[PDB]
Amino acid sequence: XXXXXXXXXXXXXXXXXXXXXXXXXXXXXXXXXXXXXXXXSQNLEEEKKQRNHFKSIQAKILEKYGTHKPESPVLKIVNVTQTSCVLAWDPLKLGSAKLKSLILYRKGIRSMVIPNPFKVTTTKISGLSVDTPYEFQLKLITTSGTLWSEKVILRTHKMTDMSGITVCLGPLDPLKEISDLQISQCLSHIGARPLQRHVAIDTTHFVCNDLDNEESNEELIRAKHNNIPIVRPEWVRACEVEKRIVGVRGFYLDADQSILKSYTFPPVNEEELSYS
Amino acid sequence: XXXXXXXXXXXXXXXXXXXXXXXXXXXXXXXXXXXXXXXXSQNLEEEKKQRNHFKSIQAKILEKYGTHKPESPVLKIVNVTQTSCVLAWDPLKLGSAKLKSLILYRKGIRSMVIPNPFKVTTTKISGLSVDTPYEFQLKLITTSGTLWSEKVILRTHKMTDMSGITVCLGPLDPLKEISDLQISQCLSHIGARPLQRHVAIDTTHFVCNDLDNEESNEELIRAKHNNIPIVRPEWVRACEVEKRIVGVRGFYLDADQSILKSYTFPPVNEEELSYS
Amino acid sequence: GYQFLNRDIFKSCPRIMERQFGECLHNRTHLIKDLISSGNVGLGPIEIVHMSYLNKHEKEEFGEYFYVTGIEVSGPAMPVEFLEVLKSSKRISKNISNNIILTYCCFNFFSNLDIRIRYDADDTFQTTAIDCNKETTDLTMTEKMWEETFASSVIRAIITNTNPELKPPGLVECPFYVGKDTISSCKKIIELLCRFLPRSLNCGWDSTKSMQATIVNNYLMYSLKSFIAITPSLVDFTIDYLKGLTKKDPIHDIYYKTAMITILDHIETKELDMITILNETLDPLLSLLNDLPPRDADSARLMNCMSDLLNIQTNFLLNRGDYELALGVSNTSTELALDSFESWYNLARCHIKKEEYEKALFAINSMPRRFLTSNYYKKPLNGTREHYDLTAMEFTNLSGTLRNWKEDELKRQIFGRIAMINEKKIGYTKEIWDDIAIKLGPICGPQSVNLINYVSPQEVKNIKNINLIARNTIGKQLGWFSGKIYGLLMEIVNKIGWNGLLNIRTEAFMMCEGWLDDLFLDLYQDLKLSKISLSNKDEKHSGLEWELLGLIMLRTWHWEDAVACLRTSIVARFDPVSCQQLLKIYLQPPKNIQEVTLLDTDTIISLLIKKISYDCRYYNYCQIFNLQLLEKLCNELGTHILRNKILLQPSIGDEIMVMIDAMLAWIADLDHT
Amino acid sequence: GYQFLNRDIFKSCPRIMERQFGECLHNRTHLIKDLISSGNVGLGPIEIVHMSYLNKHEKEEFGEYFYVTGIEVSGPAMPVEFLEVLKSSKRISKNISNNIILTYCCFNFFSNLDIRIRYDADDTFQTTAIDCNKETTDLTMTEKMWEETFASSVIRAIITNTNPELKPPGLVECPFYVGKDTISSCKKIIELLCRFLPRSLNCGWDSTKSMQATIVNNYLMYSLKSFIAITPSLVDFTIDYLKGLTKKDPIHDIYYKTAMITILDHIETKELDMITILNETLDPLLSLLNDLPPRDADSARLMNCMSDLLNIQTNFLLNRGDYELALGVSNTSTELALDSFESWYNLARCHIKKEEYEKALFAINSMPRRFLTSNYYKKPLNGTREHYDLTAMEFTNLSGTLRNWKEDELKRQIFGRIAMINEKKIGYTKEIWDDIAIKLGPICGPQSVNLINYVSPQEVKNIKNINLIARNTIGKQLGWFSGKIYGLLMEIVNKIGWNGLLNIRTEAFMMCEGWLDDLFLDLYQDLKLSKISLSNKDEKHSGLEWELLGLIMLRTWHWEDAVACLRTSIVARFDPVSCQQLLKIYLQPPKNIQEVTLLDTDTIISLLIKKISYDCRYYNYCQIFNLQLLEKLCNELGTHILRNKILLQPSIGDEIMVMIDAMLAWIADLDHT
Repeated sequence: XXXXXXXXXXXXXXXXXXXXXXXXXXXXXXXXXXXXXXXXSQNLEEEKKQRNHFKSIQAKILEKYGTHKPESPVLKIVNVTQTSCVLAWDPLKLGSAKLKSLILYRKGIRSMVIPNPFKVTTTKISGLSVDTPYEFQLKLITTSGTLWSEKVILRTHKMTDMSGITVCLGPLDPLKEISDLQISQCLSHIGARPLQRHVAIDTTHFVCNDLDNEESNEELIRAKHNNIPIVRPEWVRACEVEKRIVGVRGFYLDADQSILKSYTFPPVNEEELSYS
Repeated sequence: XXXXXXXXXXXXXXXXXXXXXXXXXXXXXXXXXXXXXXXXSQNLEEEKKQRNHFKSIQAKILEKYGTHKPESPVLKIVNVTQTSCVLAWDPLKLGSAKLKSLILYRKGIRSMVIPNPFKVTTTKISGLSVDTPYEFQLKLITTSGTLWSEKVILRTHKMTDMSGITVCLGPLDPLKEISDLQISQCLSHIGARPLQRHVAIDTTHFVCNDLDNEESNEELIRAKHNNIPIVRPEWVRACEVEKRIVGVRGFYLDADQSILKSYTFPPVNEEELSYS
Repeated sequence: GYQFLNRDIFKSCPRIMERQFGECLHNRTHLIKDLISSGNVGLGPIEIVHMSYLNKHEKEEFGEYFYVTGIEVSGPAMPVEFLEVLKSSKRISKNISNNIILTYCCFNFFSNLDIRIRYDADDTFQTTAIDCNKETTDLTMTEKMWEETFASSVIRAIITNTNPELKPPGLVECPFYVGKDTISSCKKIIELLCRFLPRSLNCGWDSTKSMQATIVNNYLMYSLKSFIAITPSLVDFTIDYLKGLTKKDPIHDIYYKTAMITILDHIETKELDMITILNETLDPLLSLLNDLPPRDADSARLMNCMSDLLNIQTNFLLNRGDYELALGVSNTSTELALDSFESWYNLARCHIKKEEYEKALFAINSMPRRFLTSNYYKKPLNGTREHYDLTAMEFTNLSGTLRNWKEDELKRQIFGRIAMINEKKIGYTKEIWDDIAIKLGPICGPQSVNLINYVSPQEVKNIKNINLIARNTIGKQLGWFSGKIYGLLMEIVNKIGWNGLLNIRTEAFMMCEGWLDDLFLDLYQDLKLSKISLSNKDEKHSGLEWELLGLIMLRTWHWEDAVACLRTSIVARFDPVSCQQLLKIYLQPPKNIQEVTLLDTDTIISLLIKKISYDCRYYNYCQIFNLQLLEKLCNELGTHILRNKILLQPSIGDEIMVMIDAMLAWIADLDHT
Repeated sequence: GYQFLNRDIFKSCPRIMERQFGECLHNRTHLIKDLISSGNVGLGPIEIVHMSYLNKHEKEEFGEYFYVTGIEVSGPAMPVEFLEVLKSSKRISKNISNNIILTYCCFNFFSNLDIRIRYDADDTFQTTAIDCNKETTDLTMTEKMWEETFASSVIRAIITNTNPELKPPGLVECPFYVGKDTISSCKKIIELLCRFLPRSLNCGWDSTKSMQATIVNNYLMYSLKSFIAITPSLVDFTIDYLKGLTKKDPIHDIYYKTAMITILDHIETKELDMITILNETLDPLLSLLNDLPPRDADSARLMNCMSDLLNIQTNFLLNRGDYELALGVSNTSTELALDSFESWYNLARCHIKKEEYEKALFAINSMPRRFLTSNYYKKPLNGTREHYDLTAMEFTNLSGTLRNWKEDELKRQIFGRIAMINEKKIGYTKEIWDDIAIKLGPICGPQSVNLINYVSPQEVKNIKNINLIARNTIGKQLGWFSGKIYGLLMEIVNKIGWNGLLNIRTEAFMMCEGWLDDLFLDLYQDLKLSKISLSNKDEKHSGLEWELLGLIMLRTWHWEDAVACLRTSIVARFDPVSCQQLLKIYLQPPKNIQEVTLLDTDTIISLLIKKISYDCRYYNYCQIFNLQLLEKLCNELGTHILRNKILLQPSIGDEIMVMIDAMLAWIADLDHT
């Protein structure tokens, strides 16, 4: 209720003439004898409003620090060539989120949308330019929101830098007398990544001497599917001797063999062999 | 001001965090610890409103019993005939009022508007009907308002009732031998109002014998102006003898005189004369 | 001569025998000491004259004294003449010494000083102002102190004369209003009261009628109104003098305006003027109320005053049948004083007139809810007992002081310890003074509302109907507050009846104090008693029974029935109680009656003559009420006619005509102004 | 064996010589009587062992006693074994009688009974429960009383161990946490505390940290948290057991939930769980608050509890940089308790982080603002004075009781009236026990915050800079409340500087308590002292000076500077005060530092070894803080590596390895669960 009273002396009077007492010393000094004051002076709706705020905040806190929160994606550099790079991320973590969208960015979204961000943790970025800096970043669309972070910047290698060549080795013809050991030593000299026996996303070149038995060679079929150059071992040697990565067409398994005479492997070096 | 506080324990808190104390035992029991109450709890506009009412009432009282109040009109009966009546009122009293309108009513306003209610306190109501009851009332329009009261009801006289005949006496011809004393005694016998020497609003008949010197007789000229019948004394005698008011045309001063022989006055009666 | 009358009174005083020499003045001082220590002195004690005598044979000094009001005391002159007349007029034994000391005491309640005028054996006089709070303290008399004393004695004399309940037996009241020039005497008195208006709140008040003293409720304002009642030709003069005071002394305007307003109250000729002055008085007040935040003591004074004026308006509106306006002020008035009985009372009246009886009953529920000196007097009780408290020495001494008196005649005039001798016999009539007055004795004090306590015990026992006594006892007496309420209940009963009132009670429960329950039952029993008929039963009924029946009938508003019973009670003997009620109903007829004639002027003149005679016997030579009656009669019959009608009455001799001629002379003097 | 260690301790206790036989126990009873009559008993007095001996030659009985914490008292068994070991191990003169009475006293603060176990000369034992309020009253021991006593001794032992200010010199602290099965010992202790949670408000509280006892602030909840700190592998177990309690005893849910919440507080692994339990705990509370109109005493308990939990949330949000949410709860929390220091404090933090410094300063302004038993001990003060209060008979008697001790060696171990003999030498290292420990003596009590009062008076006088002493005195010591405030002021200074702070002060005047003015000036002087460099001046500075400089640097948050000075103070001699601050900064690194390395583990291991040695010398064989350190080191280096690094240190002999192996063994046992 809200009811207006008038004041004679600490005695207060209704317009009904019913007279309510109040304290002489505790009487509000904004008031003089024969004032009109309106008592009510209290509010029981405000409590409901306050209770509502308390819970909204509690609810927010709980969601925010109480639920399982999808973590931000971590972007790493797998390998870098002159025209290319391979990128991967640490596996996705979403506590309760459905994941909707995973997307790559370099100076904006022109970069694509990863088809299977779960099953497959990598992508190869193909067309590029020699000795030119780039930057890439990931963006995550999950039900619980979009998070992203940690963009990286990498400078593609120059012609003379061979560190990014990663060879997967296939069948060698015993008669041709070139050994895996020779190829590896050569790879070591040029500072290339160690020699794979298996074809991955990051394989640059498949080295091979022996076609026969080629069919049913899973690595060769993968190499073809990945569109990786299939080259004779002498290609690696030539890279080492010309101190830069060189053309591969001259070393295709059907290429004219006159050029191979000029890139024969030296005999295995035991010091290097013994050392490692 | 009006400001909402919250309550922990008799200590109250602002949303500003400033903490106001209140009385432990004098705290409103509609309130529990951690309520929200809104203090203000007083009103300084209501006082202005109250002051306004106090004065309106005081002003009304003063006008009503403090000023000079025009009194209600008092309506009296001057005289009543068979076909007519004369009405007057006690003089008008208006304390401060301009007077606008004074009006007569009998069963409504058909009755006229008195031209000079101030200068003249009477009116004659002319056309009427024998032995028929009427009622009249006054209405007053003054600036300060309209008041009226005290309507009256009167029954016009029948033919046989002569009480309403009021004669004004004019010149008598000494030769004709009819005296004022004889006329008065006769008037007394029939119960008519005593004999006037002057013409007023209420005069019914002007009695006369002597035309000569008639011009410059103010009473005769007034009688004519008022359209009062001018009759020989024998008319009164005939009224007495035929025990009812009779026709006046036979007694006009130019009428055939044969009828006068039949209405001669008896000689003055001393008993009645001596008695009064 | 006006001196003639005064001379006769001064020689006609009673004598009270002091028990122990000195007791009389020692007790006076004690009583004053108490009054002062307690909160309200009020009017203080009535004036006293004390006589000191020496019995020669014994070595013993003895005293005598009496009470008196109405001696002027504008200074020592008048009291001294009085003492001189007393001493010169003595008739004493050889055994009584001619050395005699006389003291006159008049209490000044403005300064709280007792002024004592002492006339020595050597015929010299000294005045002392005694402060009774500090025993030893005596001061000297300033002019201001004399004026205060003059004013004290005049206020006290008016208030006392007009309330019989305050009068002790044998009190001598002088006609303070008489003088050389009548008009100048009255003016002197009026101006004295008006100049003292600012100090009115120091004058005491009757707390029966009001919670606190207010500008409107206090003895000064009451005495001024009572005096003006008998001097209506002086109203215009008075209003002017106050108009003049307010100009010389504007800081006191509230007091002077209030006096204008209360003086013109209930004078139909003056209503336009009253309404106008109220208007000018009230409006400023609402402002001045809201312009103090202190709530300083002046705030309650003003709010009370504001509410008291509003009450006056409310009453006026109600009497004129305008209930809407009445209710308007009536609201405002009840807010400003919640402590005001009058405010709730009018608020109830408003509701009753608007026929809303529950609100009325609510209002009623809401409302807010002395001297011992009579050892000396014994009532004769209609000759059924002896009244003599004197010892033989006391009587010997008394007789010595009154040589001119035959000893057996003297003994018959003694009532207890007081000698009710009246020597000059002013006011005498045979039927009153030699019969009824001797029986009964003076009728005054709290018992004076009926004759129950004055009459034969046997006569009371003889009353058939117990309720008849029970509803009239001094205990169950109503009193101003409950009387006013009983009245409102009567108003209600008249419309809906007692059964109706009772339903209203329980409707109100839905939306009741015990004191109210008690009134309902009283009202019920009074209504029942009202129905009773004491005639036609071949049953003999005493005067007392007729008188009690009549009082009940007045109470229940059966006016004609009441007049009839009251007159019947006067048939066998004079009844001062019934008589006074009859005169009162003539003077102030009930409002509800339609200008009806309850009593014819011949009957009134007869009663008035006997009453004046009764009053004079016991020393009331002032008689303000009886003058009011004479004034009304002169208005109706004319003064000369009235005088002849008095002369035509068989009881009238010369002694009573002295008194009547004086009163008539005074009234006549007032008509030229 | 774990029995091995206990055996050595029981034989290694000090001896205090009673002044007057009986005084020791009479004073105990008196002190208890007082505590009870005054409002708060709190924890009551520490446990005492009293020995009664008879000197045969004289007829005189004399006493000896010492203080001890950490004996179990789940019933008489453990205290009795202890008394048995004491008596069996005696070496006494022919002049000392073989009749000996031993008493063990443990105070139960749930029932306010002192439990006294008396081992008679006839080798029989009796237990009495003394109510010290009613002198004569002795009761009999119910199981419930034993459990209360067990709980009292465990709470008291944790609280005491973790606050040096409460420890008397020579107090013997036993490793209550050791037992046959390590995991079962710890569980026993945890379940004991948890079952007693409903009675937590009877457990006392530290009023430095809180106005009233609250469910969150009381000794029981503190001791539980302190214990869990050293037994992190038992957290999951504990949360479950409470989950189980809340099912058996739902009426106490608030207590059990609060314990879950405070146990998981500040464990990063467990934050999701904490947040979740808070959520389930708080929402019901707003309802239950508005559903009582009584304001019954339970209303303050609940509002306080509600505010304490909200504080926990606020703190969490702030630490995670979410200031908007923090401010939301922070508002709600300050309303529910206006008496809450913590509520205003967090409210100030919120403002500071939002950079609104006036509001912060307002909040700070709004905030709300023992035992004497050391007569027996005298500090050696670095060998600059003699400490001997014994009389010759006292010493004769003491020697008789300790026959195995060479008298001159004995005299050297006496400090005032207490013999600081440690016989089995557990914890011994040469550099500590034979040098620095002898000088200085035990460092405990209110003086223990720095070495000012332990060192040579000359060394103090030698300090160039008076402010350096003045800002570090025991009087001008900060204390929990003002320390917290000083911290907020530092936060502000870091942003806007002292000049900035000072402007904020006067902006706030526009819109200040004296205690606050005093802090501003203190802060100012500390900042100044901070700038000082004691090196490179070719000026020689004492260890005391380096240590005081370092304490000031910590206070002003110059962390690296502080570590540097503190280490420098340890160069010439061991400094238990500086050492502890170093270990503390390793254990709990400042939040502002960006995961910076202040100290390398080799330095820590060195300091930790010396500290354990110092602690052991004066009987602290409990060392909860040092276990926390060992636990952190085991986490970083692995247990085996850590052990080798300890073995590699030149001071390490067999006596100290007994102690270290025990602590390592216990920690290891906890890793399988």
